[PDB]
Amino acid sequence: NDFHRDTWAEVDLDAIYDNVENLRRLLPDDTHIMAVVKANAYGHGDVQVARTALEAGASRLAVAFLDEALALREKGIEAPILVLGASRPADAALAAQQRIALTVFRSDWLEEASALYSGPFPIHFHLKMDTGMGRLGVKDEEETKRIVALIERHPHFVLEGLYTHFATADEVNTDYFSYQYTRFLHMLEWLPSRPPLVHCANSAASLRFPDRTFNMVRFGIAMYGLAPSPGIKPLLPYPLKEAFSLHSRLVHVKKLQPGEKVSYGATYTAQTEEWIGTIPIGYADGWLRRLQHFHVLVDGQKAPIVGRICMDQCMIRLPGPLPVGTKVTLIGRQGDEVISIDDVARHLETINYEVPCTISYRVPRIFFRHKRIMEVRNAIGR
Amino acid sequence: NDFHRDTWAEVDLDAIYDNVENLRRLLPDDTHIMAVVKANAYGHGDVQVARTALEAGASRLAVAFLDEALALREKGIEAPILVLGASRPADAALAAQQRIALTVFRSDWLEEASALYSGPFPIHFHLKMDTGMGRLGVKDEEETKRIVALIERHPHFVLEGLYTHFATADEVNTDYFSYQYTRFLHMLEWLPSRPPLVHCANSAASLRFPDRTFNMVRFGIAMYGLAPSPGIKPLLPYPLKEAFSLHSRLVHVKKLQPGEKVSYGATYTAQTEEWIGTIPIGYADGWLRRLQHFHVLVDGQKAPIVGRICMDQCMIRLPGPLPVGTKVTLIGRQGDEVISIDDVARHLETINYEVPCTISYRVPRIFFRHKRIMEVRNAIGR
Ligand SMILES: Cc1ncc(COP(=O)(O)O)c(CN[C@H](C)C(=O)O)c1O
Ligand SMILES: Cc1ncc(COP(=O)(O)O)c(CN[C@H](C)C(=O)O)c1O
Repeated sequence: NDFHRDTWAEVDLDAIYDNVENLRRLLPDDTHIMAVVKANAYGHGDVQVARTALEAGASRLAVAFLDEALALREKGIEAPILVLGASRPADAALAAQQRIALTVFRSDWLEEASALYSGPFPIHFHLKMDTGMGRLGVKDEEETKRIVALIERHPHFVLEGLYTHFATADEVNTDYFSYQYTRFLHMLEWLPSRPPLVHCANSAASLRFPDRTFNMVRFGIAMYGLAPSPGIKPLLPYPLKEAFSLHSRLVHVKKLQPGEKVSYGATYTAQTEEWIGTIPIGYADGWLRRLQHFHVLVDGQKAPIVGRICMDQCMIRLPGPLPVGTKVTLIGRQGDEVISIDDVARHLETINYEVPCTISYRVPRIFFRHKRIMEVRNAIGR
Repeated sequence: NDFHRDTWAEVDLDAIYDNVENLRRLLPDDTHIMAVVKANAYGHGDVQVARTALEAGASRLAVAFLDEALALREKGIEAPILVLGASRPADAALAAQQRIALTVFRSDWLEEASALYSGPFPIHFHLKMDTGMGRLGVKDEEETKRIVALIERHPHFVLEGLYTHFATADEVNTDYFSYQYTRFLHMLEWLPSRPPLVHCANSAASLRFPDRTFNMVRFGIAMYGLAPSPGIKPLLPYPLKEAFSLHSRLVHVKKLQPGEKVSYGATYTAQTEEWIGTIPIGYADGWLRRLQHFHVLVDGQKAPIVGRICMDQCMIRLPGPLPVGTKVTLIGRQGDEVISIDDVARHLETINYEVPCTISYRVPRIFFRHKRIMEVRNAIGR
């Protein structure tokens, strides 16, 4: 893949490999690692991360919905994939045909799938139990037993596993977390027999209580080198390696006289003679307008974004006259300076999770592995 | 194209067609309309909108950078295309080969392209002049005259047009706008001869002062049925037809008991027995966490999002028990209720421009024309 705009993200797959391999060491040899690669691998590239994770010790993959699993299959992934979200009963055969496990939490969903699917491929289901997140999952025993029976009844339906998800595993206080964990052990008692795969832990839960993970953990945010929360940062077993960086280059440089305005609404006025540089990145690239008072790195120093951010471009105040083509780092490091995803998240008043997911399809991803450029991924490429 | 999650955006091409035809009527017959379809047509589907705009009266198209023009070419667009932003001198030949016009604002860029391009295809350039926006464009006569000469010297370099862009055309007070407009007429004098294409007006400027547009206008935001700003809303010559709407469906429905918590951080607590619905859309789809206290439309009534929004899902309080599969509208209308992009923009504290662009590649676009589904566009499809 090739691209024609000097703006690109870089994904360090060696970082991703180390983050996963280190967990593989920390976990019991009997414990599976399921790599969560939904939302294009949290904006890092679905197939590239999936392969590296499998390479580092992950044995299974997880996506948000069916479309995300089929895409991985088409790209050549043959590892098992679990759809964590909802799916249509009418798509059961497709999922069964492609060897994709489905999450189930409603007995009426199964009644539908049953009437539509007869075989010959078996469907692996994972029972979701709501223990306090309030998102998806069964809540009562009656509904739970009903589901187990329907699966039991059908020759091609198999209950491969069951799980829950924690709402506060990244909180230093573990009161709610303990309630959910206890609720889980109680509900597992509703099952006639324990499925071969029992899971509940996410990045935070598996890194904090690796002994309470059962047979499989679902590794997400931490695989990308980002802490589930600033609060638990000082409690993580090993150092995480940030894998995502974002860069651009100056395409224009000019000197403004005092009084000259910049950008929409003319909300910025040069106080004195200053050098303004224009970079080819805007909010359609995920660099939201709310980043208007943030700073970028240029020539090793912090340069403030001046004026409002445009759809495809934005201006910054430079230290002096720098040459067009000069590299600008928006996320990453230059010399001694560095800007992490956590820094961007803080200014945007959101969590790190949301930042890389928002860097759009317009921004090509360049992959590094073994300290070398592996491949380029340009969504709007040829 | 097909999709397997019950979440999709709908683009009404009839609206797009009407918004453009109405301008074609308002402008002098000698004035060209160049449809701005960068950022995948402001998130509406680049080729689908481009074809409709050309059908309605547009004669040319504009994109942000080269990659966007190439894609339109691959997808079968033959109409003239202008790249509004920066491009590499080394890509001049590729542009010339594909009949793509380029914006130029530096003489040193031309020096480079000259040395690298010899023909036989001619390159059509549009000279960008900075009149107060502070983004791109020449600022002085010396640099201007220099660019004209270089273009003149090369046999395959053609100066097809020259333009500027306004920073405050959507402001009721036209003080800065007049200065810019006046600056433009002054700088145009620097040109030995007027290029066949002089342009400066965007949506706001062309709708307010269609008599000051010259030979071509660059129609963007208004083409999608969105007002350049709320301030000029009452000054628009004709009613704009919103083309974008966003929907999903309930994938889970349950009753919470007083005291039960919902979502991350367990920030939401059921006060009484209530019905919570779960929908398959989250922040990786562009439904940013900041919309946490907003509402959606369900069964014709407003339903408040409860708890934090997740990457792929969120919860809403329901009037009562509704059947799973019930349609939810996030942007659009249901019965008497409606949610416009302007409403979402207000809650997110940004402008309408930014909202459709942020609805990600994960959300399929369903196109309507003549009141019938035209096609489906799933970015992560097969
Ligand atoms: C050079 C140029 N011409 C024409 C337009 C169309 O403007 P409008 O959508 O308001 O009609 C734009 C706006 N672009 C995006 C919005 C920007 O700079 O943020 C532009 O940059
Ligand atoms: C069911 C499920 N399992 C596992 C994970 C991985 O969590 P983490 O990234 O914290 O390790 C998630 C989180 N998803 C996204 C983040 C959400 O719900 O917003 C999940 O939904």
